[PDB]
Amino acid sequence: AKSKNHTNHNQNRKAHKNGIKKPKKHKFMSRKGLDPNFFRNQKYCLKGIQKKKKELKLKAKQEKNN
Amino acid sequence: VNVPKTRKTYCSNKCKKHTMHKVSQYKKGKERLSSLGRRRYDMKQKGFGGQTKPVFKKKAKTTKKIVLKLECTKCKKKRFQTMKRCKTFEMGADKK
Amino acid sequence: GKSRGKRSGTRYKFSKKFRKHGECTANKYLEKLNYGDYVDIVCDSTQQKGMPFNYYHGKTGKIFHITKRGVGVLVNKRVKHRIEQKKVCVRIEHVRKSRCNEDFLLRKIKNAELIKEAKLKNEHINIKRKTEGPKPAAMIKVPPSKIITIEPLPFY
RNA sequence: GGGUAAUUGGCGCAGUUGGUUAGCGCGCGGGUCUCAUAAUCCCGAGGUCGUGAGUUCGAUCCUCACAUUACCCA
RNA sequence: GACUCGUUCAUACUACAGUGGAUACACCAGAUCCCAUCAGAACUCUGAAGUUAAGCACUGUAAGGCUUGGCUAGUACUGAGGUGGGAGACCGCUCGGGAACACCAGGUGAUGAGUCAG
RNA sequence: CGCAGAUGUCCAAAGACAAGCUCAAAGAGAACAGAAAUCUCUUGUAGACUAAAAGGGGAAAAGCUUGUUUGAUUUCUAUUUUCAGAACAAGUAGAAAACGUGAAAGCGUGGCCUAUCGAUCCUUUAUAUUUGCAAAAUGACGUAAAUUACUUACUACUGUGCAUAUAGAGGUGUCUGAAAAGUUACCACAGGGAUAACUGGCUUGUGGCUGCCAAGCGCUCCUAGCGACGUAGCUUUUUGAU
RNA sequence: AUCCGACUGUUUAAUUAAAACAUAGCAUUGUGAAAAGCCACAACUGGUAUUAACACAAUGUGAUUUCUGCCCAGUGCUUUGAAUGUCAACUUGAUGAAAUUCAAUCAAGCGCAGGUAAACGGCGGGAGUAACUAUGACUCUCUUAAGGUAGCCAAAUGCCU
RNA sequence: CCUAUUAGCUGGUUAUUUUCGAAAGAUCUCUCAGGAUCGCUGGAGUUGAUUAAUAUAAUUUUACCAGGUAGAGAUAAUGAUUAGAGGACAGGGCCUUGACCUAUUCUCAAACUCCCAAUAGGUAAAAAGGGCGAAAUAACUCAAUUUGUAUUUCACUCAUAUUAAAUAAAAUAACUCCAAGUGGGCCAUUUUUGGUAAGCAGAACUGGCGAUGAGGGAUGCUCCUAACGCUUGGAUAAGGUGCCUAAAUAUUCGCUCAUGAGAUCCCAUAAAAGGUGUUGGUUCAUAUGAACUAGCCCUGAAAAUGGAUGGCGCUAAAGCGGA
RNA sequence: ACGGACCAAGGAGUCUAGCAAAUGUGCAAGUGUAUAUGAUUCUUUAAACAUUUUAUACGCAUAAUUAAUGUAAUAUGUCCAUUGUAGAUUUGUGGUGCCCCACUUUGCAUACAAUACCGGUAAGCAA
Ligand SMILES: [Mg+2]
Ligand SMILES: [Mg+2]
Ligand SMILES: [Mg+2]
Ligand SMILES: [Mg+2]
Ligand SMILES: [Mg+2]
Ligand SMILES: [Mg+2]
Ligand SMILES: [Mg+2]
Ligand SMILES: [Mg+2]
Ligand SMILES: [Mg+2]
Ligand SMILES: [Mg+2]
Ligand SMILES: [Mg+2]
Ligand SMILES: [Mg+2]
Ligand SMILES: [Mg+2]
Ligand SMILES: [Mg+2]
Ligand SMILES: [Mg+2]
Ligand SMILES: [Mg+2]
Ligand SMILES: [Mg+2]
Ligand SMILES: [Mg+2]
Ligand SMILES: [Mg+2]
Ligand SMILES: [Mg+2]
Ligand SMILES: [Mg+2]
Ligand SMILES: [Mg+2]
Ligand SMILES: [Mg+2]
Ligand SMILES: [Mg+2]
Ligand SMILES: [Mg+2]
Ligand SMILES: [Mg+2]
Ligand SMILES: [Mg+2]
Ligand SMILES: [Mg+2]
Ligand SMILES: [Mg+2]
Ligand SMILES: [Mg+2]
Ligand SMILES: [Mg+2]
Ligand SMILES: [Mg+2]
Ligand SMILES: [Mg+2]
Ligand SMILES: [Mg+2]
Ligand SMILES: [Mg+2]
Ligand SMILES: [Mg+2]
Ligand SMILES: [Mg+2]
Ligand SMILES: [Mg+2]
Ligand SMILES: [Mg+2]
Ligand SMILES: [Mg+2]
Ligand SMILES: [Mg+2]
Ligand SMILES: [Zn+2]
Repeated sequence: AKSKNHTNHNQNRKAHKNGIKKPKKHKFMSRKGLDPNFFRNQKYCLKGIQKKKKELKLKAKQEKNN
Repeated sequence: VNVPKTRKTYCSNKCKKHTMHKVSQYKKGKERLSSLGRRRYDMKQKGFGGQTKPVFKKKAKTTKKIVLKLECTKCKKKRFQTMKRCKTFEMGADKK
Repeated sequence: GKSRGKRSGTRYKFSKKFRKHGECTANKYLEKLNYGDYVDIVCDSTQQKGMPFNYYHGKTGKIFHITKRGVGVLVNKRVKHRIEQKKVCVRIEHVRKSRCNEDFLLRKIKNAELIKEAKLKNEHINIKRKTEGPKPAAMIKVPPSKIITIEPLPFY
């Protein structure tokens, strides 16, 4: 006995039962394998900025509490 | 397929530079009677039960791959390289 | 048997137009790109390196990576009940700066001065676009000698 | 996979034997007792399956026809 | 009046014609040297006797091509409705969208940056 | 079990880079030379060539001829095609190292692009200043002292054989991968109208019957009786198809 | 009058009584004995056997008459053996610190060389040619281990029929 | 006795009401009467919204993009194909028929293309953001301790109450966990492949049957209206108003006579060819002669128990086309 | 298409092991009194009650990673508790009606990213 071998009848009714879902729209993505020699420099820039910020905040704390 | 017997290429062992190599062909080598698998099989085959393992019979391929053996001439370390399967292979012949 | 190759079914898609063969111009190599830009993927068959896949010919996305001669693009694709983000890596000849955005940019720039002027005179400004609507009444002058009468035609 | 033999004029084969080498029959034509002239003597084209240290090898490291018996965990 | 690097990539191409040479662009005179071939033809080098014949620039053909409008034409085709017509093959109505070839007429370019002469 | 076809290969160059050049074909012309040998000249948007099916691409080149070469090299990521968005495999964009070519900008991680292939277990060779073999030793008493000996301090490099980590290879074409010949007319069991051998049902190619037109036959004369070349139906007393 | 079986005999208890089985006659094979042939048994021991080639055991055909053609290439069975290739354990030797590793040698089989068809079985095509046609004694050619002989037939054996 | 051996296979599998509600596709499989995996469904739980907003959308609008199907063409390329015409190497001794070239001419393509729709697709339409300045951090980049580029910090400012275009019982949202049942399908309009065709076999979009009853089609799983808690009253849809049968032997115009009339989706068969039946219309020839055209009717029209516009019957229709 | 002549009684997702998710309960860097022993426990009681007169039975958890010899989580400048964007709650002013807005203050859970550190591997050095 033979049988059917293909149809996509009823497939987009099943697709629309729970709608067509969408991507998530995040704010950041991972830079794992992207352009190097540019993100290593960025790591250095951010370390310098953080050093300056923390030193100013710590100095302000030191004089405020005396 | 015609491949010359010498070749100047990168050496990955002990001197990270292009040096002069010799090229030959790799061969299997004979199974040794004291390896662990062969000892296990030879013990399993004794006794009163006939054959104990499968024996392949449905052969399909007619060629083999042509892995080459390279050897640095400054250091004496070696390395393997695979080529596509072919039917006729020559190691140093008359040029076109 | 079945034949689903990488370039199957692209006989007319990937062919040059009439009297327009040959490689690209030299100014194509001076185009500027930046992160987050909108871009169109149009395959150019006379450059065989880094061609896109069949599906993506004619789609639009955003840039997430720039290299020596390549660009990464984020593109949506429908799979059977959802939409997936695809990461497409193509070479620079198959890339074109998208024009889908320009009306919004011109609108912003032009509306800036109207807002600045209206607030400078302290007026009330409306800047949203207007949908075409119903038409008002008017008085149309027409000499009687200019109206031509018609009627259905006989068969021939 | 293993052991043995074997490849030497066109055909069947000898030889082949380290500073010693390549022949016979057969096949093809020449001078010949010129009444089947059977039988034939003197002549030529004629060759070592292919590599190489070591010189001169047929010794020897490898692969290429073929033959004999036996062997088999991807 | 001319040149160098570009952009549109035929309104910029093709075939015949006419006109032009202050400086420039060329053809042009040679082979010692760098260089190159069978061949100083080409390529490379060194020059300044001659010429607008040719390249080049502008213009002309009831020129071919190309390009822009008009017409072909609400024609061919087509989305939605119909207990519409017709044995069928096929074809109208209601609410909407809408070509192509051919033919006729005009056109044959425009421009960024930097210099030379006067 | 639609249509026209192809695959289990091939290449030390038919791979990489640079430079010079232009191809098929036609016309006219030159001793032997003729339809076709080799020479000049005009025209030439590819009508040639590019390993192999078909499609796409290609002219100061991707084609032809030269010159120099081994980027067909070692290691790692982000990912595309099939898709469960698993493997394999085949691709795209990149990073670290050492090189080729070219004056240089650059190009090169095989073949102008789309096919040309393979798990666990076992075996086999390569790599390592990384490991093991269950109370211990094997280079070596090495180098300095001291003895009257079971003396003290220092050291990257330590027996045969086996095992193990990492990389390639030996194959499963029923190609996500069992080690596998027949017969039953003496026959058994679980099932199947998911499936054959009758009647019935839809169809009517084939079988059978009836029509339309008028070339010609009928001595003469289209139609008393017929009717070639072509065309419209009916039936289910044949055989098919399902 | 034709077919089959020679005859008397036997058979599927309960769907087949026959052309089926048996039979006398014919042919072939093994074996000279308690160390033999054929067969039983776990082992010890047994059957034929109270036997001895005019015997016991294993097959085929099927009275009398008249006959029994060709093939030993294939598959079986059988005969000879240190000229002879391959083919185990044991054994001997070499090396090594030893476990190993590597060599050498008259078992039977197969191979090499023969026999055998009343063993299993096998036993061909094309073309021309005689005083009318028709036919082909005759000839040429390809080819097998051998090419269906004496006979017999639309037969319980021939599709076309 | 082992033994209640094993079965991807047949048969069966016990109280009520209420709420939600499927699949018969896909990948792999000694797989095709099986299974695992995705999809479709239920139940728990948190995070949100409750502010006529924002997130959101099987829908439009405005801006932009990609395409080679319908159509067309053959004088544009490739491949087919009929016929003459005009010009300047074969032929029987200045002429056949040719050959070659030039402009034409009849007809074509799923595996042809100069051109090219309708429909169907994709991206965008502002506050965790945009614009404009200054300063600081880098081992990156550049000829550049200023060249640029990220990032960070301070200033100023960009429509809202009509919400940066319309509309919206748009939050009935988003996301985790644990699981069932399915993986033999079929039918209708439009598109479409094989076949003479089929209530045949095989695909596409949507709606259904299955899983679903009510009114109509006489009857009928899939057609038309319309989807379902228990009632009272009103007014409809589809379809009907001579009797069967609730409601017109209603009104107002035409046509038709049948010795086998006719009677509306699916739907329950009819053709070529004919008519001096009757009714309208067009074109020719001085009230006659023709030639065409299309409505109803008629010939063409033969099967087996006795029978079917559903029945009776109907002709100043109770038939056909309208109002 | 198959089973069903009729009536009464009987008649089919259960038990044990082992794992997970959900939920209720107790305690919490711990938690669970194993086998036993004790008691003025002994119809019931085969239940219930107890724990050995700076306190090392065992399981799971509190630390990972590697074939393995093994090695093992900011680092001593400060008991401090890494960085940013959005975000519940709190603090101070003003607007319209304790609620919602605007500014200001604090910054849970969680989502998306960055950074430092531990074990294996590669690379560069290397007694
Ligand atoms: Mg001139
Ligand atoms: Mg013109
Ligand atoms: Mg081309
Ligand atoms: Mg070139
Ligand atoms: Mg090439
Ligand atoms: Mg399989
Ligand atoms: Mg498979
Ligand atoms: Mg059997
Ligand atoms: Mg059936
Ligand atoms: Mg018929
Ligand atoms: Mg008898
Ligand atoms: Mg009798
Ligand atoms: Mg009987
Ligand atoms: Mg009887
Ligand atoms: Mg008998
Ligand atoms: Mg006898
Ligand atoms: Mg007899
Ligand atoms: Mg024999
Ligand atoms: Mg022997
Ligand atoms: Mg036989
Ligand atoms: Mg005979
Ligand atoms: Mg007879
Ligand atoms: Mg049982
Ligand atoms: Mg419901
Ligand atoms: Mg079933
Ligand atoms: Mg397309
Ligand atoms: Mg068409
Ligand atoms: Mg046409
Ligand atoms: Mg319904
Ligand atoms: Mg009906
Ligand atoms: Mg009512
Ligand atoms: Mg009534
Ligand atoms: Mg008349
Ligand atoms: Mg009725
Ligand atoms: Mg009625
Ligand atoms: Mg049954
Ligand atoms: Mg019964
Ligand atoms: Mg009961
Ligand atoms: Mg719990
Ligand atoms: Mg450490
Ligand atoms: Mg030291
Ligand atoms: Zn080396």
